[PDB]
Amino acid sequence: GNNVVVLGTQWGDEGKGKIVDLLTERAKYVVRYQGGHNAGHTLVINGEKTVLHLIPSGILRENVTSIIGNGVVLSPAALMKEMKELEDRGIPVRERLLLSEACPLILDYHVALDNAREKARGAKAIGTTGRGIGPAYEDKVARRGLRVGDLFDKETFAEKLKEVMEYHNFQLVNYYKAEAVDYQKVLDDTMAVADILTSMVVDVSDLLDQARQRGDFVMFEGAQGTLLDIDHGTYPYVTSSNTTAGGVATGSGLGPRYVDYVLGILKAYSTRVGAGPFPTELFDETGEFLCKQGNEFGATTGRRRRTGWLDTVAVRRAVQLNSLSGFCLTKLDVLDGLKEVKLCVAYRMPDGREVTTTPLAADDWKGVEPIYETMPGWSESTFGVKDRSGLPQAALNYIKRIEELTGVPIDIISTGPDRTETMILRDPFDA
Amino acid sequence: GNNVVVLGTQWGDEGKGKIVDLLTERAKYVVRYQGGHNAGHTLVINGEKTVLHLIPSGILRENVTSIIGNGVVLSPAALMKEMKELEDRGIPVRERLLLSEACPLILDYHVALDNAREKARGAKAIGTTGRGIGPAYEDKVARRGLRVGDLFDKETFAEKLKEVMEYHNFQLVNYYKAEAVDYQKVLDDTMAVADILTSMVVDVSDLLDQARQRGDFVMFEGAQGTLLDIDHGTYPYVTSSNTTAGGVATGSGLGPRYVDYVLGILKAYSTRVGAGPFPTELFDETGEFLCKQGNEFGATTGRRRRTGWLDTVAVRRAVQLNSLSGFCLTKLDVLDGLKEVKLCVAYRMPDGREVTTTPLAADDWKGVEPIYETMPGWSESTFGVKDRSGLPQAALNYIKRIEELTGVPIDIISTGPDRTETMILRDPFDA
Ligand SMILES: O=C(O)[C@H](CCCN1C(=O)N[C@@]2(O[C@H](COP(=O)(O)O)[C@@H](O)[C@H]2O)C1=O)N(O)CO
Ligand SMILES: O=C(O)[C@H](CCCN1C(=O)N[C@@]2(O[C@H](COP(=O)(O)O)[C@@H](O)[C@H]2O)C1=O)N(O)CO
Ligand SMILES: Nc1nc2c(ncn2[C@@H]2O[C@H](COP(=O)(O)OP(=O)(O)O)[C@@H](O)[C@H]2O)c(=O)[nH]1
Ligand SMILES: Nc1nc2c(ncn2[C@@H]2O[C@H](COP(=O)(O)OP(=O)(O)O)[C@@H](O)[C@H]2O)c(=O)[nH]1
Ligand SMILES: [Mg+2]
Ligand SMILES: [Mg+2]
Repeated sequence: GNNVVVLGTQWGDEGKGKIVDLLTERAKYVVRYQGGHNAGHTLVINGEKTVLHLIPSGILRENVTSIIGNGVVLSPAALMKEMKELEDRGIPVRERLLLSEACPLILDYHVALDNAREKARGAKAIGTTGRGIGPAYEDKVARRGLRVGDLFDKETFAEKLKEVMEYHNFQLVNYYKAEAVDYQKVLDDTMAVADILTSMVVDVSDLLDQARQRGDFVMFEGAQGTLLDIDHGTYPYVTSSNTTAGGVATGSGLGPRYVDYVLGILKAYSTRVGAGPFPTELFDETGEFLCKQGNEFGATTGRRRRTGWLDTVAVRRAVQLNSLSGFCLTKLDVLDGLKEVKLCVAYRMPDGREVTTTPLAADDWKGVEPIYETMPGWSESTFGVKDRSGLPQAALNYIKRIEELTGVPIDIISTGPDRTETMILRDPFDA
Repeated sequence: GNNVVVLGTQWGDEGKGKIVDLLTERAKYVVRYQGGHNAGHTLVINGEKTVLHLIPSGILRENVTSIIGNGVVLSPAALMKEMKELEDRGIPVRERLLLSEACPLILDYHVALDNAREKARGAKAIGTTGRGIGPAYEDKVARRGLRVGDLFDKETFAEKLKEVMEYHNFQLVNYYKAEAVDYQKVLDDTMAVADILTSMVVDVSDLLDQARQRGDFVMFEGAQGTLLDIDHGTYPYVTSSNTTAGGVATGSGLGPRYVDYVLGILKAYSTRVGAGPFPTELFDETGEFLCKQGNEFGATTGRRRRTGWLDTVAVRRAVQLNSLSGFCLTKLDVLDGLKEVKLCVAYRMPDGREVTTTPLAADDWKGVEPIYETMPGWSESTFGVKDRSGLPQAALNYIKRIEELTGVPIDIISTGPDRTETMILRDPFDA
């Protein structure tokens, strides 16, 4: 298929960035359609490590035009810092990055509000990345927020910003008893980069429609993961955007009937960083092992991630919400050496019932217990292996079982962080 | 196709409800996926008129199960009133209506906030329907809002509601200098119907996936119109939800790859009710004529709608955002008698450029002027005509021109309000 979507089937950090960089060899465009700079996608080419946050993962390739769709909430400060660090590494960002004028802006008061609300939550804190993501989406839905297009008229932008900030400062000071945000600082900072942002503007929707008609290869890079979806995720312990495949359309302008192949990124075990339900969470030595061997630490905040076994019940939910075409199993190599590997196949509900579907809201996960299926591990190393043949039999059975429990084929298996430490059993573009 | 989506290509009130009722003869399910009770969809069967707002338009048919997906923001008070009025007319609503526990709730403070914000806007007022839609979507995105699922634990629901209302009352009283909302009134009212709402709950996402696998016919009924989209519409003069086809997935749980046919409802002329850009808006006698002959008055608020000529530039945008498969032309019959009919084919920008694409944000429409193409009308009546043969040649040319300028076929033509005053040139389910 020409239009391929890459997204996380779990709670983020499944290894989307790597797969995007690897697959954009044959793509003309790569599009981010939701989230903002809370995302941290790691790329490792020949040992060199790049960590992107806002800029699409196809930025290192000269043949690809990277696009930030309207679904993304843009921090002008975050972008400039990312653009700079990349330009210093020989990446002509400005030559390959385009963006939507419909993208809402994340300004200082948004970050302030984020911290304030989280402090007001106390123990019930969501555990946001503190980047002002949620507040920026609120201003959008409330129809009071500023977008990239507003930068086009600096006179009226100052009028609009003045009004919005008046509203937010009142609540910051009066309700949250916090420090007000300086209007002039924000006005100066933003205006000091307005021309750079507006020069990269393009009608993303029309462009994507033309690419579709020309048969160009387009890749949509997802942020966060399915269970963090604002609608279908573990509310309220979720991100404020739709992380599921439907977000591709609302966040880029591409008609849903043009999504050809949806590739779900699936890690061999599970992780979650921030508050919220997590049935297969390990607290023992095997947990510390997965964390240590997997190097599980937030690429954006540095928080150590929670680890656990693969949950096929939750994954099956990701299969249906996204109409997954195939999977890309990652971090198989971290499972090396373990005596046995488990995989949750059902949930025991607090009332005694054994279910095979997930609850929705966070409160409904409260007493859920995972029902495992134990499988033999392998001591042999699978790291860097680029052929099924190099995989121990136990690894192959583990892979086949996942396919069995899921009903979706694993088309790509990743065995290391480097771009080349992979094995594409099937290319989504060819399929 | 089995999964058919019906939505408005303009600014709402194109005649979606009628088409839904008419096409659900062969459907098992009908799903609302966004909006709330701001919608007013009229159905006329054998002269009897039904106006639904929240309940899907397939409610009059015994063979269809009506579903309110998670994308809909539900007013418990609006639902009860609608359910009652229908049950009095011999419609066993409770027997055929199911709903998502993920639907956010619209309570009294939401309506209060809506009125307050609109008064604070003054001249720049959006012109909302005052049903608390926007505020309810904000609470959702802010992750502080209550959902149907919360009604399941009345003890903790009172705790949650208390917190949220504390927040909103402070701003209502202190910032907006308005009247506070009584917590007990809300708590009593809501709790007085909790058991009715929770008894209708179903895991919509899983259900839709099963229907897909069984090959059941499913129809998605859209609310509002494309240009009112929160992302792609004339921001900030828009509704707070995604009215475009991508909203089908985020608002129901259905994977985007399963959308088979997207039918766009297209009125023969244009209307808009509320503030905002409208290039083809007529202010003369022809405008008053379209309004009068079309009976253009808000089905929800009673506001008289603004009228104008059909805008193919704006419609072409709706074609791409939704990946439209075909159109359903409605109200052709209102054009009867007119000497000539125009249809905007391009825009003259304030700087002199002639463009064929629409601007995005409302501020960018400011000086846009429509460039028409005049066509001969017809004095002969087309009302109730159920065969192309009964259509005057000028009508057929008008229809063919629209197809020419759009590149999308008109598969259904409506010639009157009654269910039977139609002509299906092609059924989306068979196509
Ligand atoms: O916390 C970090 O450092 C991130 C986590 C990435 C996934 N992720 C988010 O981007 N946001 C998260 O979703 C929830 C809402 O946070 P926010 O509103 O900031 O997006 C929190 O759990 C927050 O941690 C969330 O889980 N890195 O792992 C990403 O490389
Ligand atoms: O105003 C009415 O009586 C409605 C208008 C239906 C279309 N429509 C909406 O439902 N909302 C509208 O979108 C904008 C935002 O309003 P709201 O936030 O309440 O949805 C306003 O222009 C509002 O009028 C809008 O244009 N009826 O025509 C529907 O039968
Ligand atoms: N061992 C191992 N590490 C991997 C593999 N694929 C990706 N990674 C690493 O796992 C981490 C994935 O988390 P992150 O960078 O946040 O990924 P993303 O945000 O989902 O794209 C990165 O540090 C990668 O270098 C793999 O197959 N094996
Ligand atoms: N004359 C005429 N009226 C129609 C036709 N189709 C629908 N209508 C009427 O047009 C109005 C459509 O607006 P509304 O009821 O808000 O439709 P919806 O909300 O888009 O489904 C209704 O009052 C219908 O009875 C048609 O083909 N001809
Ligand atoms: Mg990450
Ligand atoms: Mg209506």
